[PDB]
Amino acid sequence: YNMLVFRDPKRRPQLSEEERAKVVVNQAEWPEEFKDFDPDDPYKNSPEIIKGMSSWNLFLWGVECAFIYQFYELVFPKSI
Amino acid sequence: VYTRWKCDRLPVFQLKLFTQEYPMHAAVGIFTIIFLWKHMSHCSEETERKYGWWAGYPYWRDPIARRNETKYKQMIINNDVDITHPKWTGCSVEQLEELSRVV
Amino acid sequence: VLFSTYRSSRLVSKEFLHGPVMRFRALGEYYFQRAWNGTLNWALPGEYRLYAVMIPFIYFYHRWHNDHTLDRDHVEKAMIMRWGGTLEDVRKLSAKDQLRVRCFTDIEKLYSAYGPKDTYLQPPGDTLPGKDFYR
Amino acid sequence: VGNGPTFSTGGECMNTCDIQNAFPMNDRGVRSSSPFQEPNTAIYDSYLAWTYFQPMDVHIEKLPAPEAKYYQRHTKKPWDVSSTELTEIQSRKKYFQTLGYLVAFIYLYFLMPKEKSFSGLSGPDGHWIMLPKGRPELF
Amino acid sequence: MQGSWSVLKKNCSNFFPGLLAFAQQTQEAYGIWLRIYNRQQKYGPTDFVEQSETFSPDYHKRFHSQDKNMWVDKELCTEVSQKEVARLMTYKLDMWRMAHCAGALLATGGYAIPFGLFWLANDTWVPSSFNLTGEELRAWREAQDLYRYRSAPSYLTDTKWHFDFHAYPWNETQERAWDDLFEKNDVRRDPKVVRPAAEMYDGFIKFELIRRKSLRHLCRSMNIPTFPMLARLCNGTRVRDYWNLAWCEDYMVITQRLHESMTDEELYDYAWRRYLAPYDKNLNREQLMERVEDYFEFLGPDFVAHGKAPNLVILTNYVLGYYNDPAYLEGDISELDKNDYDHLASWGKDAFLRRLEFENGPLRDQVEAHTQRLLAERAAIAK
Amino acid sequence: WCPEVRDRAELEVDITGWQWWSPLEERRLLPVRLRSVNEVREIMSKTQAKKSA
Amino acid sequence: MLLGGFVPRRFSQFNRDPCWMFFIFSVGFWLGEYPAMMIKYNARDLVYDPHRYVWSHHDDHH
Amino acid sequence: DIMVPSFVYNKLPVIHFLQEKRAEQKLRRVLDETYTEWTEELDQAHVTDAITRSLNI
Ligand SMILES: CCCCCCCCCCCCCCCCCC(=O)OC[C@H](COP(=O)([O-])OCC(O)COP(=O)([O-])OC[C@@H](COC(=O)CCCCCCCCCCCCCCCCC)OC(=O)CCCCCCCCCCCCCCCCC)OC(=O)CCCCCCCCCCCCCCCCC
Ligand SMILES: CCCCCCCCCCCCCCCCCC(=O)OC[C@H](COP(=O)([O-])OCC(O)COP(=O)([O-])OC[C@@H](COC(=O)CCCCCCCCCCCCCCCCC)OC(=O)CCCCCCCCCCCCCCCCC)OC(=O)CCCCCCCCCCCCCCCCC
Ligand SMILES: CCCCCCCCCCCCCCCCCC(=O)OC[C@H](COP(=O)([O-])OCC(O)COP(=O)([O-])OC[C@@H](COC(=O)CCCCCCCCCCCCCCCCC)OC(=O)CCCCCCCCCCCCCCCCC)OC(=O)CCCCCCCCCCCCCCCCC
Ligand SMILES: CCCCCCCCCCCCCCCCCC(=O)OC[C@H](COP(=O)([O-])OCC(O)COP(=O)([O-])OC[C@@H](COC(=O)CCCCCCCCCCCCCCCCC)OC(=O)CCCCCCCCCCCCCCCCC)OC(=O)CCCCCCCCCCCCCCCCC
Ligand SMILES: CCCCCCCCCCCCCCCCCC(=O)OC[C@H](COP(=O)([O-])OCC(O)COP(=O)([O-])OC[C@@H](COC(=O)CCCCCCCCCCCCCCCCC)OC(=O)CCCCCCCCCCCCCCCCC)OC(=O)CCCCCCCCCCCCCCCCC
Ligand SMILES: CCCCCCCCCCCCCCCCCC(=O)OC[C@H](COP(=O)([O-])OCC[N+](C)(C)C)OC(=O)CCCCCCCCCCCCCCCCC
Ligand SMILES: CCCCCCCC/C=C/CCCCCCCC(=O)OC[C@H](COP(=O)(O)OCCN)OC(=O)CCCCCCC/C=C/CCCCCCCC
Ligand SMILES: CCCCCCCCCCCCO[C@@H]1O[C@H](CO)[C@@H](O[C@H]2O[C@H](CO)[C@@H](O)[C@H](O)[C@H]2O)[C@H](O)[C@H]1O
Repeated sequence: YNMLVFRDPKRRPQLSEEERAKVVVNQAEWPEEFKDFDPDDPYKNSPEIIKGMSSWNLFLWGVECAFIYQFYELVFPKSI
Repeated sequence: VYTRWKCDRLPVFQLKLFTQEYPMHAAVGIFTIIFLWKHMSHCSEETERKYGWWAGYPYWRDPIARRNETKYKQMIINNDVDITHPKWTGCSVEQLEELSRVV
Repeated sequence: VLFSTYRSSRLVSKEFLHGPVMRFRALGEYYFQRAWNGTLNWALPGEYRLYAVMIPFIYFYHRWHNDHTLDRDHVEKAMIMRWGGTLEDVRKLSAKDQLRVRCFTDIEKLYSAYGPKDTYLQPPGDTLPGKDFYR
Repeated sequence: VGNGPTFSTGGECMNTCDIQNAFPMNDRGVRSSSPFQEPNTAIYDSYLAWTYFQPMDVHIEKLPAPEAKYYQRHTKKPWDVSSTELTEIQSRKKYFQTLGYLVAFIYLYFLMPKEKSFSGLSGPDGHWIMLPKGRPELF
Repeated sequence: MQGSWSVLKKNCSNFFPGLLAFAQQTQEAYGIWLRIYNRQQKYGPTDFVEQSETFSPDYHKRFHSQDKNMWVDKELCTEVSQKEVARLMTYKLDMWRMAHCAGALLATGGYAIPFGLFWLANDTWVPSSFNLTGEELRAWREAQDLYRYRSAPSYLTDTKWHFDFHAYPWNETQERAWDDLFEKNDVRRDPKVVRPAAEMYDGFIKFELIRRKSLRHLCRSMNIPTFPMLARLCNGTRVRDYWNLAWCEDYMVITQRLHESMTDEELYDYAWRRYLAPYDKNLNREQLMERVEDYFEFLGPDFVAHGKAPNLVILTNYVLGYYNDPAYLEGDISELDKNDYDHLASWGKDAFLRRLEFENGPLRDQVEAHTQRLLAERAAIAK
Repeated sequence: WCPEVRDRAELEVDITGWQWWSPLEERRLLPVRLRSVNEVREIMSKTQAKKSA
Repeated sequence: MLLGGFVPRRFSQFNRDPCWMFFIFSVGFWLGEYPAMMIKYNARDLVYDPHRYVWSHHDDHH
Repeated sequence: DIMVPSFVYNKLPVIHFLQEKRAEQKLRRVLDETYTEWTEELDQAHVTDAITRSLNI
């Protein structure tokens, strides 16, 4: 997948079909972060850096910073 | 083993690089620098007023005039110049006094 | 004899400021020393996060400098020329008036070449002051 | 296993580079990213393909330590500086340079006033230098 | 060698005695050179006397030709002895350095004095005559050997890299000769195995086509002053003269077997002037004789038969190979038990690093199989 | 801990040898490998025959 | 060279990496400064400078 | 600080590989020069025959 011009790297298969079919998958040994792993969304279960901090919260934080930058003088104007 | 870039200090490596690696380039660079500072290192007052200021020349305070005034005052005070000499004024001191009494 | 030409002539001990230097190197190496961080002539790295972080920071500091140091000169010139031609005349106004003038200047900047031309061309019959108002 | 880096690759796929033969090939057919032998080397396909080696805990039969006579060469010279010492020196120098550049960047983009301001409230308007002093005969 | 206050005091104390000794050596060497020059002009070949012009095939730049512009005087023993030739060579080195210093003094007037202080603080560029005792001479020789060690590896690497990147040997014997020519001094090189490299390089580059940078490196390795280098045909002339004298002396010794009767110190000096025996190695007479015989064998029978030495470039590389010490390695093997990236441990692994470890870790096969099966199922569903 | 490689690389770069590929030397040395026992037997037989001749 | 690195699959994942957190904050600033300009510069109470015809950049540069 | 280090780093692998091949070549040449020498010694039968001639048998 892509995010603008950033493309997610994909690991090339190394095992042949014959060898691959003989592999036994045991997700019990897999880490909790990567279970039901999906190449199209590998970070779905990845933990948040800050608990309770959503992406939309940061976006709104940036919007509020922009609003402050544009409106601060309207409330506290200063002389030349 | 010895290598210029790894063993020599920065000034020494710089001298070696521009003396035994790129000497012609350094020579031409010095030539061009001399030319630039000999023929492209002056700016008249009118040129500064036209293009020398970011937003334009602030005629309401004329900073160039103040700069020149400070320059000339410093020169006169330090060099002990008699600005009343006839050469500066084109007339004798007595004539200057007569003019002052007239005007 | 006075100064050594060889870099091996150490001036400090090997352990001088070891901790801070190691922390600095840790900061440098964590994201850059990776296989996927293949630079193009040392200028364009391969790590996406490097772009994501540095582009906003560069833009932010450049914009702050431009707004508070460069455009301020034009704004002050407009305020001075349009309201007496002297700094004291502008200072005779209140902060709110200066805010109004500066926001009008921002309006002009946003309009530029596609905005209405009545912002700087006085229509005939207009009662507002002309160019010779203060002359 | 640790999170440390490895031998740098420059974002090159060693299975197609011009010096591919210098990189050993493993059983899976993936050439190593380093002169060493790597069992778990892989290739990832972004816009451009790149080889990657993931460090892992692996035990290798360690030959007993030889004597210092058969591997130490005491040919050091006054000008010789080891790679480790060079790394230390450069790390310290770049730390100091980074601090200096940070200070300079802060001062330039947040404190330094632009010269020749229209209002005259900030920055210098310039002045003359090298003016004569104590040379009355000059005039 | 770096400058020191002790060496500065040594040279300052012996400055005027050194100058007087240099003047006496100048008179003696002028006499010797007058004899040699008269003999060359009288009995020299027409090409050598007339200084026949040899131009490069690409830019037609003149340079000395080994075959034509170099001549071995087989009958020089009648007029000049071997010791006189060695004295002349040593004086040529000392006179070159003194001439450079005097030129600097004349050029810069009295402003060269601090640079003279820098000069006297190091034995690298002071004449041998400035040493009035055995210990001082030993220190001076150590400084010269240090300069040779500093300079030679660069010349060797330049030659080897240029040839190996722009050409390859023709046959297996030439390949072996080329590979064994540039071995470190710790091992002994068989001159017979290495000789064909001379012909190979003659095919690649002769002494008449030597590049200016390579010439500068060679002059550095031969303790010949290089500043101002100027055109390549000046230091080239110096090198040609020095090696011509060396070849004359070598022919004399080989014909008269003087080296066998030569004493230990004189033999060591003879090897040193050939860049074969560093003083810091503390070689014995057996090793010196072995190296000298190897040098003679490398010269080959044709040298005695006709006075034609092998290619001068390859000869210089071979002789200077004795200064190519093995790369230094200091420190116990136990040091390899440490870790280099401990300072990063506190950082841990981010999401991408965890993903990479999971995919390429011991569970890599299982993850690959699961991913491929999922992709195949999705593709089948799509169709 | 691999001094020869370090020294050679540094010297090559310091003498204007920026390129990192050596196709000719590799071609000369690419097929080099330790011989098999049978190859050793054949070579020893050849050497013995040469010495006998 | 754009070879690799963490790539969030969608908006909700931008909080899974500090660098992308800063990136989304910056994007929020960028996109939210526009509505602020719309509100501020199209306000009812905004009034053109009465002396706007006294001086303008057009006469100055001309 | 930047360029020469990067090019040295790029050089390292090829040089390492070539030096390994050179060492293997040296070992191979060392092995190839080993031959078992078989010496021939005068058969004692002739000595016995000469002894008989001295015995005048
Ligand atoms: C004690 C020092 C030595 C004293 C003298 C010793 C004895 C004589 C020496 C040789 C004299 C040569 C005479 C000329 C030969 C022919 C060339 C020629 O035509 O020359 C024209 C003219 C000389 O005039 P003239 O024709 O002889 O007679 C007067 C004419 O009537 C004028 O007519 P005009 O119309 O040509 O006049 C226009 C103008 C024309 O003037 C120019 O165009 C000036 C050109 C300057 C060239 C500089 C060359 C070196 C460049 C190195 C690389 C720099 C890279 C960029 C760096 C930028 C950032 C710093 O002329 C002048 O005003 C001449 C003033 C020259 C002042 C030189 C000052 C050099 C400062 C270098 C600073 C380096 C900073 C590095 C910091 C690094 C820190 C990490 O300019 C020059 O010769 C320029 C070169 C001078 C070299 C002097 C010797 C080396 C430098 C010694 C001083 C070092 C100071 C360091 C300060 C550091 C502060 C931090
Ligand atoms: C006062 C005015 C000053 C003017 C400004 C000067 C500025 C400084 C520039 C340098 C001047 C010379 C400095 C003294 C050097 C010592 C004498 C000498 O030549 O030694 C032999 C030696 C010759 O070297 P080579 O490579 O063996 O020669 C190859 C030939 O095939 C060799 O031929 P070969 O293989 O057949 O062997 C022959 C050999 C056989 O002999 C021997 O083996 C016996 C030893 C003889 C040489 C002994 C040299 C001793 C040197 C040390 C002296 C004591 C120093 C004490 C210092 C401490 C004092 C307290 O004898 C020779 O070496 C004879 C060489 C030919 C004569 C050269 C002299 C010509 C100028 C003098 C006459 C001027 C007349 C003016 C008339 C005016 C009319 C209006 O000299 C050198 O080492 C070369 C000079 C190295 C520095 C070069 C620096 C650049 C020069 C560029 C000059 C460009 C033109 C001028 C304008 C400059 C504007 C930028
Ligand atoms: C009484 C005695 C007997 C009588 C006299 C006899 C004759 C004597 C004279 C002849 C002697 C010849 C032999 C000399 C051997 C020694 C040479 C030498 O220097 O060796 C390095 C020597 C150390 O040698 P060493 O330790 O033995 O190591 C030797 C090794 O073998 C290392 O060897 P290496 O090969 O690696 O080193 C070579 C290195 C040599 O270089 C160096 O090593 C660099 C030396 C300087 C380094 C400075 C570093 C420190 C900088 C400090 C900056 C200031 C800091 C702040 C100060 C604040 C003060 C308040 O590189 C070079 O050779 C490069 C040559 C560059 C040639 C440039 C040519 C330019 C031509 C221009 C173009 C023309 C084109 C044609 C145009 C035509 C137009 C018509 O360096 C020093 O001792 C450094 C001294 C630093 C002094 C303090 C800093 C400068 C102070 C300036 C004061 C200014 C006062 C006035 C100011 C006025 C303002 C208005
Ligand atoms: C991070 C920033 C750090 C700070 C940075 C500072 C700013 C730097 C910015 C610019 C840097 C690059 C500049 C490049 C310029 C262009 C160079 C170029 O095109 O060169 C081509 C070319 C390259 O040279 P090369 O022969 O191929 O080999 C160069 C290698 O470096 C040879 O290497 P090698 O390994 O083959 O040889 C090693 C060894 C081999 O050993 C030897 O060769 C034996 C010892 C030889 C001793 C010297 C013999 C000289 C014989 C006479 C030469 C001709 C004289 C002509 C007449 C006099 C003209 C002045 O030689 C040496 O150790 C040489 C020792 C030289 C020490 C002096 C170096 C300069 C230090 C500063 C002192 C002057 C400061 C003045 C300003 C301040 C005043 C207050 O230059 C020449 O052909 C050389 C011509 C030299 C003519 C004389 C100098 C003329 C310039 C004006 C002198 C003014 C003197 C003022 C005295 C004081 C007055 C108050
Ligand atoms: C502070 C001092 C300032 C000094 C400034 C003055 C300049 C620097 C001075 C000297 C600096 C030291 C280093 C110089 C370079 C050394 C080169 C070198 O290593 O040569 C080795 C070399 C020795 O090697 P070799 O194996 O014995 O022989 C070389 C082989 O033949 C080689 O074999 P090959 O196979 O290579 O053969 C080719 C070779 C053949 O040549 C040679 O090697 C033979 C020697 C050179 C002959 C040059 C004369 C040729 C005939 C001229 C005819 C002119 C007629 C005009 C009539 C006009 C009537 C109105 O080269 C050529 O073919 C070149 C021919 C020259 C072409 C010149 C083109 C100029 C174009 C001008 C463009 C426009 C300019 C501006 C506009 C002007 C007009 C408005 O040296 C020489 O042979 C002669 C060296 C002479 C050095 C220069 C002496 C300088 C004297 C200065 C006196 C005046 C001082 C003024 C001071 C002012 C106040 C400060
Ligand atoms: C709004 C207007 C816009 C106009 C734009 C015009 C274009 C401007 C482009 C500028 C940028 C690009 C510059 C490129 C470089 C140009 C170089 C150039 O033409 O410069 C020439 C100029 C000419 O020098 P000059 O102007 O001093 O000439 C003197 C001539 N007289 C005395 C007759 C007036 O060179 C220099 O500026 C450097 C001179 C010093 C360095 C050279 C010294 C050695 C000279 C050797 C010969 C003479 C001495 C004898 C031999 C030596 C003895 C020791
Ligand atoms: C050369 C001076 C001759 C006259 C004597 C002046 C003595 C002045 C008193 C000095 C006291 C302090 C000395 C401290 C140690 C200085 C050591 C030194 O010079 O090292 C240089 C060292 C760099 O060395 P490296 O290139 O890394 O390697 C050196 C090994 N080759 O430089 C430094 O770090 C700077 C040190 C500056 C110390 C102060 C020097 C003052 C010199 C003044 C000279 C002028 C005359 C003074 C007269 C004073 C009368 C009371
Ligand atoms: C400032 C200038 C400094 C110059 C420094 C160097 C000076 C060198 C001087 C050398 C003088 C040699 O002396 C000279 O030698 C040559 C060669 O033997 C002699 O030459 C003689 O024999 C040769 C060889 O048979 C004949 O070709 C020649 O026709 C004949 O004259 C000269 O008759 C003699 O005068």
